[PDB]
Amino acid sequence: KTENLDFRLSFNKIKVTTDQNHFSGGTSIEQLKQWFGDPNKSEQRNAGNITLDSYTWVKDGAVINAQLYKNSTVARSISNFSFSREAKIGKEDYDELKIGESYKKIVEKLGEPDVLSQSMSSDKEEMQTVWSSGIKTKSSSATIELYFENGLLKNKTQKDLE
Repeated sequence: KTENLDFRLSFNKIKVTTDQNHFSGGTSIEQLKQWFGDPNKSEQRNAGNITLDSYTWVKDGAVINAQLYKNSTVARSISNFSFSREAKIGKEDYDELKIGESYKKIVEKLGEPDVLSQSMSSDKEEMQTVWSSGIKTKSSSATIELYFENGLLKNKTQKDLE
């Protein structure tokens, strides 16, 4: 049984805009508050004439952040969370991951990463993902971290798996 599971799963409801022209259609603050209640912290992040509204929620040490441009999410992250789940990912599954492989395909194969951070700009989208559970190996401490660009695998790393 995974503690804090609902907080993690609600994180999947947060959508980063895919509109590289005008950044529309990302999750709004009204939606975030429906799911998570009032944020623990918020701040306006200014750079030149671009302003993002950054909001952070904390629950049992897990931290969710969302950054919104004109009330549309452009970046999101969760930290300090792990699932309690069956060990299914082995060294062979890791070895099979190929540069250019889609995030969608990889989640079908490995299950959802424990934590991730995702952002976009008009030029590119990126995502960093960590699996800290669901790994079948000698060491209890094993992790897999995958970097994605534009929805596709760009780099893979592992600790204590092979």
